[PDB]
Amino acid sequence: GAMAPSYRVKRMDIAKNDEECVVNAANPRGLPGDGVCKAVYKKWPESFKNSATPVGTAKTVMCGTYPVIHAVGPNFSNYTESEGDRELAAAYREVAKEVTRLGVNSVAIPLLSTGVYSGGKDRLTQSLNHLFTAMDSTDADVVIYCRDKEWEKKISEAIQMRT
Ligand SMILES: CNCc1cnn(-c2ccccc2)c1
Ligand SMILES: [Cl-]
Ligand SMILES: [Cl-]
Repeated sequence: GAMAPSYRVKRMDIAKNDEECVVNAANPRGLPGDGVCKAVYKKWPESFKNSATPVGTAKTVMCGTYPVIHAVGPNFSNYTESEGDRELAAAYREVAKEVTRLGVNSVAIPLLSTGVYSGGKDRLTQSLNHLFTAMDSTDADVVIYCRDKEWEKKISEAIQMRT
């Protein structure tokens, strides 16, 4: 565990993270995909051996000794708002189980289902609150990675508001 477990946010490529493991915003078939998933495939391609896993689950594959936690959020194009919300919450609970099992002191995590799986909706608050619900009982330092300048400010505000 971290001595004073924290949340932080950085605006940069999660493939350049400074944490002990990474969460991939994976597809269920273990395909290279787009966005975060394509960057993770380019940096840790060995971690896509038998990485396929259902929606709402996380599966860890080692790249050398570096753990890649493949977390499959729902594609809100295909799910109802209600069912998608349940699967998005479930994916983050499985990430917390993996982070705990691995014994890491830090984890790099993207906001699941906020990009090409968002169904064209802004899901920053929905995805972030499911992240907190899952990770708050863990003692790893959590570093959230984003792309958008306005998202960085909104994530930073949500973190600071609970300190
Ligand atoms: C990196 N993608 C996250 C993101 C940024 N912006 N939005 C967004 C904003 C308004 C309406 C729909 C979607 C999602
Ligand atoms: Cl970058
Ligand atoms: Cl996404």
